[PDB]
Amino acid sequence: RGSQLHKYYMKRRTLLLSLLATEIERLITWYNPLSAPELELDQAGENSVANWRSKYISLSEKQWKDNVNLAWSISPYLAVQLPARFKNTEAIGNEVTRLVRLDPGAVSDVPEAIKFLVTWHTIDADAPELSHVLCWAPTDPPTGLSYFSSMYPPHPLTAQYGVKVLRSFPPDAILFYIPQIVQALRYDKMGYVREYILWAASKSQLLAHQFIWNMKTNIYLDEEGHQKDPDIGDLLDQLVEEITGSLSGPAKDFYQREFDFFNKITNVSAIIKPYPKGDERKKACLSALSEVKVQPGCYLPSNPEAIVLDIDYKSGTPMQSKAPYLAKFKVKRCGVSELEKEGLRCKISWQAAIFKVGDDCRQDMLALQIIDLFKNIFQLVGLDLFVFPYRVVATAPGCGVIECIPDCTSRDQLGRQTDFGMYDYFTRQYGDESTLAFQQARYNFIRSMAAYSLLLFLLQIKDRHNGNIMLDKKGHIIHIDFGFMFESSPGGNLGWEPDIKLTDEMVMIMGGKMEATPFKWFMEMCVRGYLAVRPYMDAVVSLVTLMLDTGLPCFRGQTIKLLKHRFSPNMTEREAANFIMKVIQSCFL
Amino acid sequence: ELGFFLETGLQRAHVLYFKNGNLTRGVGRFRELLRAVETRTTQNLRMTIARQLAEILLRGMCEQSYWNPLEDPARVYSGENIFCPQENTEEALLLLLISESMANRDAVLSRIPEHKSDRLISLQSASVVYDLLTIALGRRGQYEMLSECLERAMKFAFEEFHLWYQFALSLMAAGKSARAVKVLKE
Repeated sequence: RGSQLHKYYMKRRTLLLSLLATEIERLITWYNPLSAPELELDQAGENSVANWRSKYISLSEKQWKDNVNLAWSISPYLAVQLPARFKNTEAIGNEVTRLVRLDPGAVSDVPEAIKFLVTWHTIDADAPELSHVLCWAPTDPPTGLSYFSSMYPPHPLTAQYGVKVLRSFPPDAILFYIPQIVQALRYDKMGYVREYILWAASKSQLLAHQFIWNMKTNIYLDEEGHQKDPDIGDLLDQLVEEITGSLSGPAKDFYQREFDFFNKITNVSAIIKPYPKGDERKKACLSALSEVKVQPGCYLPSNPEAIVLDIDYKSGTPMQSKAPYLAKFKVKRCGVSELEKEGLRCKISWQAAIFKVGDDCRQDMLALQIIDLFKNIFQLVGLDLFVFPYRVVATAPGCGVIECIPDCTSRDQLGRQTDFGMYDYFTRQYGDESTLAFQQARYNFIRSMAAYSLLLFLLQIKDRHNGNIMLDKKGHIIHIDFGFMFESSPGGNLGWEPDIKLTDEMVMIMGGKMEATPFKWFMEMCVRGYLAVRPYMDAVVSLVTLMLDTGLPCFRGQTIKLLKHRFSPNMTEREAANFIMKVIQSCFL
Repeated sequence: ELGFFLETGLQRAHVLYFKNGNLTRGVGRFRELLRAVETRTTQNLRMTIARQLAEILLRGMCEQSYWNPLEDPARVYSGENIFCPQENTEEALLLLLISESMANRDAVLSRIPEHKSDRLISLQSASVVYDLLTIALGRRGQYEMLSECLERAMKFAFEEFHLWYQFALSLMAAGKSARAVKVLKE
């Protein structure tokens, strides 16, 4: 019977041809971002591929669901990895969900297959059967925390799995993901999260300090603090009273010493305010700083991976403003586990710390988390982008500790000193454009500028004037003061400010003409970065969704819908490249 | 809303019968109690009497000492479309099934916020009812139904060795391997 084998081979030939065409299109799209008419390949093959794509793109709802059955008959893994090769049709997802529901035991790869079974219904909250999720491997923490948010109704099995996945990671990751954990208590009609917090605090040591420092601020709502929230405030009070006192011995002594030292170093700002501006305030601040002594075993909150050594008793310098001052420290960097074990028994540089009173320090924390995640993605993919994630920790209502970048050089001060373009500044500093150092400085400038422009476009950050950009010694540019984001916009939402700030001087740095080679380098780097950052939408959405209930002024309700749209999750690579190229040039002059 | 005299004045009479050895009268009293119209207030009493009947109905008689409820050794549910019990196993399994079906509803979901007595009582009731179900079903050799019933009760299990071990051992008998291996690892 030759017909059976004939069709048996023809179907697989067609499927393989389609997959190869898709892969070739993706690779040739990745080759060169721009059209680049100078570069070219074989013409007949490209024409045949385009014709085949046009032929197979017109399939109806039928003769495509049947393909899923054939793929499943071949191998379950290939069927699971089918929607990753994007097809603009929702029937594939429904068929895959039905097949995986019919037999869940055939797949045990967690990073993608778990989401095809967990959501039996998004919000309907019915049909509690055949759900045995007590065998899947651990997944990323952002996916696990999604079951305690508003996206899914509560269920004992999902909560149990979410608790299980969180208990298989080193303490440093949990320390990184501290802020989102506490907010899960609001929608925690269950209490597995409370037991997990108690167990984690009993197990580790620095985690308890981070928990108390974070939770002490969140009990109130206003900056100064006079109104406790009616939802979880009493629960927070009960938790904070329960966790303390349980510890005893050397751990209790270390905690007491750390808190006493921090209170002694913190009261200076409150003490110094009544004195007005002048030398009297500076000398009083210096005397107050000299009053405190160095206690071995202490550590800075913003950098829990270092041990302080001594205090410089002449670095006190209050700033304009509320009495915020500045101080310098000499610190030793050891690590985390060694620091933890050395804190119960008793490579050196200098650091600068900035203290604030009466201001919120949470939006900056969220932005820093997003920036660090983007930096990790860029470092993993293998590109060359530079971003500096300065740390920041909040410890009291309206009060926090902010790190300072080494060799601070504000752009506003340089502009006041010079009152000229930055091109003149860097011509005087380094020399003529024909020297070797100028090329490296320009390359670093491009590296920083591309990534920062992409981030600024992606996160919709407003209020970016000359007084916030920071310039280092090498040539990189660093943004700061991210208070306004998403929807908040000073001036009354006028909107005439472009998405990407591009003045004439910065264009002239890269030659001043759009046809210059450095401009092409910048464009291709931006396109490649945007293409690379796309497939991590779910983690960002999960991270940003869980912090809506805090009632920050930035959020206004429609953040998620607009944020998800800007990623363009229903377009091919070439279309996305065209879109990003169009949007980039629209902000140029 | 206070049932105070019926339970005493009825149970303690056949409790005295048990002290004396009048098993048949007590069985008849339990049957006429259970065959009556259901009452929403006495659902817990129905649970208790059903469990007490099931506990003794497997270890207190023989095959030839069994009789149908429709003959001797207010409104009452009746009809020809109903399922008439035939042997001890049939009615015992029906009673265990209905007790398990209703006992799942009254579960406290293992709340453990600060109190534990209610969850402990619910866990003990679930453990005893499922033990009765498995000992009743084991002697006939229908292991797939037993495995499904044990899998149904996995919602309560969080840190219990007994339920996980029983489910793992039941899985092997049916024939399934991969799930058995994973539960054995757990």
